[PDB]
Amino acid sequence: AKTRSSRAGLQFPVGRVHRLLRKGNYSERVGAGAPVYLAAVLEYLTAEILELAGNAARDNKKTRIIPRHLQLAIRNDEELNKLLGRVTIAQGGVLPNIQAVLLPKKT
Amino acid sequence: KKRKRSRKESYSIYVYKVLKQVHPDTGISSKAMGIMNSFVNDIFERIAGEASRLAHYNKRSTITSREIQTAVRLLLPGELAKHAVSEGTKAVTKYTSAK
Amino acid sequence: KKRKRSRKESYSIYVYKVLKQVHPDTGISSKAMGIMNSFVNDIFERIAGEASRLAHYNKRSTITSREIQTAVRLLLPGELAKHAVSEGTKAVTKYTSAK
Amino acid sequence: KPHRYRPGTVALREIRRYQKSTELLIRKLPFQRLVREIAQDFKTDLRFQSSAVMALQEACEAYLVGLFEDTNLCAIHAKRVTIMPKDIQLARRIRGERA
Amino acid sequence: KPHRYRPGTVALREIRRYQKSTELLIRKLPFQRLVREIAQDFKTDLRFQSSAVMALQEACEAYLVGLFEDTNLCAIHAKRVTIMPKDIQLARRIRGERA
Amino acid sequence: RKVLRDNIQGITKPAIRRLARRGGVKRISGLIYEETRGVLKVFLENVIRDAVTYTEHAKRKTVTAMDVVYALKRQGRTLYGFGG
Amino acid sequence: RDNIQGITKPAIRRLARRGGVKRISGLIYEETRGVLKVFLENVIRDAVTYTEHAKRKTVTAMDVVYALKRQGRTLYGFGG
DNA sequence: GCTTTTTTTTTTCACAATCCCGGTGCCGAGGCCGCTCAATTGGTCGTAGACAGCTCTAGCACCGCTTAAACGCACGTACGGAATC
Ligand SMILES: [Ca+2]
Ligand SMILES: [Ca+2]
Ligand SMILES: [Ca+2]
Ligand SMILES: [K+]
Repeated sequence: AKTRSSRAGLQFPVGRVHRLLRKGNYSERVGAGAPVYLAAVLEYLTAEILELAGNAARDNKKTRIIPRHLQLAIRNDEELNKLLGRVTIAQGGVLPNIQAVLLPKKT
Repeated sequence: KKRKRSRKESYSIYVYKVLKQVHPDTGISSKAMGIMNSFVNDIFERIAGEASRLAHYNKRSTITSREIQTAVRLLLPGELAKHAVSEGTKAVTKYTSAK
Repeated sequence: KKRKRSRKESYSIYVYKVLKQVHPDTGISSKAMGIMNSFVNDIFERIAGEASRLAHYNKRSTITSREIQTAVRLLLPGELAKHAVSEGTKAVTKYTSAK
Repeated sequence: KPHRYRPGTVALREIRRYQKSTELLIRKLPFQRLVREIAQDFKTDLRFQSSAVMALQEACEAYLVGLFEDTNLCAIHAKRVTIMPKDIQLARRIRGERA
Repeated sequence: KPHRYRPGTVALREIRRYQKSTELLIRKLPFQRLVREIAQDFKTDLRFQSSAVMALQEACEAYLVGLFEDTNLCAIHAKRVTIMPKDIQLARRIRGERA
Repeated sequence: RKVLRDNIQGITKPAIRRLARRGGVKRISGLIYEETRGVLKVFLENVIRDAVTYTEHAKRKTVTAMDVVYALKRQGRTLYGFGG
Repeated sequence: RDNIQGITKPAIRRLARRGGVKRISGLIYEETRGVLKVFLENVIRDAVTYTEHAKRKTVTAMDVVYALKRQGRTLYGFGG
């Protein structure tokens, strides 16, 4: 008896996902590929963010990822940003950005 | 001892597992993990919803991996979409042949 | 012999029926009818979805007229909400009272 | 004589500080009271899970912070450095918030 | 008898004229060609229902008229009567159609 | 228990000035501060009304963080890091 | 194929009339053109994506309408 | 071309804030563990929807009219934007 995840080469719970699908009133019937595909995409997107967040944590000389790190990862990355366009990260802050005309004259 | 707290599910372990695959020596705060949990739940509902509508727009009773895919193409930006479509496809192709 | 158009539903007969109530002498262009039809479908799907989330959020299997109402206070602005609820209530009260 | 930074030079310091940090910038209790003050107006004798008051604050500060961003762009659009209520109203008009 | 309206006076007439009417303001074929041209880049040897090109035009033009409305306000916010690229970019920056 | 005070004033000038700092604002009209409060007020009304409705529908007398979250997502102002 | 220029100055002016616009810089007609292009790309892509998922070669009104809705620009009067 | 005044740009420090380290202490990440309930296996049964076959619809191509609309130039007015206060 083995996990559908390990059968698909994944970390995310193929089984959990399949159940959430059935139980979420998206459709009457749910193909056996669906949760395998969906779980994998969720894993890919989680991983992408965790690479970046992680880097922005290393950058801060901090061993643990915190919301700021997530925010910096996401906001600094054209695509992640779009995807999370109307999303508000709690305790994330904003990217350092002072409009040009508000600085004094540089030399 | 009194009553033990009722089960609340989470993606936390699966986020951790992933985390260690990417940045082994990197860990993660309670609040951070809560954000990851929102994010996964978010994109579930997004993709599931789009797939629901795809199926229903085509008079289909079934959300198959086809629905999940087209959905992902509709919902993800370029480079993110591709890699998604790969890793999903990979992982079905593996699942299929491991029966 | 030709008999091939699909059979696609519409709310047009009821748009017309309700039309003959409010203004019995005036009619309606085809394009206007189809705006109306999109209109109903829009709001159906808006109300329903919220009511579907209300349920699912409150761990229930049943969309009831309680969910329709809650959705309606959520989805319509002040005075429309009021009359919509008011008309909703009335209609249900009258239907329990008939059979 | 005594030191004295030119008008703007601390303001920029403040900007750098606050963009660099994540801490909530409204005082937590006054916010709390205000929430309850507004709560009443809909339903009397209500409780709030802290986490709910905090989720409201995170959400508020965020909204306001973005509005200032859009506002500053409206000021700068009118060849100003100084944000005004007419700047805010434009942001909000264009945003779709009010008519 | 050399009669000339001063600059801006027919512009106003036009504004009045076209706000009053509903007909589409882009010539149809050129539009059609543009749709088809853009279509190719996604999937070759496509066809279109005529009604799908009309839905696309109705949408585009409506998009544009609206964007202009917001652009015009952004002009006026900078004490101008004449709309300029930068006004459109602000309109879209605030709307969130781009960074 | 007790009906509440006039608190909207507790959204002080300092705080409003700090928030507009986070937003990259350098110079601030005098009139900004009261205008903000009105905006802030309308925001909280709009969210809380929706939250309280989710409360009221669940027949609970205590607004939950999820009520807020569901409302906020309804308002198009999706919030991560508090559930769902 | 450079049909974008089919979106003439006149047609662009007209649209902006209806937007209550009075005077128009010369640089706008191109700026408009780009914007209009980006809009169509985003709508058409999605539309065709619906087309390819129903395994058809002919884009339908519905395809458009379903895309427009995803894009938040819901459209009444073409089979909503 | 001169000549003085402002005016601009550069030089010299003095100060104040910010940054960065090591040190100290606290608490929450991290992981172990034991138990539960939710995934998995291994059955059957029904129908969703893939597939082939056909109809005929509406999409496509081309032609030639008659305009209305685009275009391209001539001319100037009112508007944008710099400068000054
Ligand atoms: Ca790595
Ligand atoms: Ca059948
Ligand atoms: Ca002037
Ligand atoms: K056909």
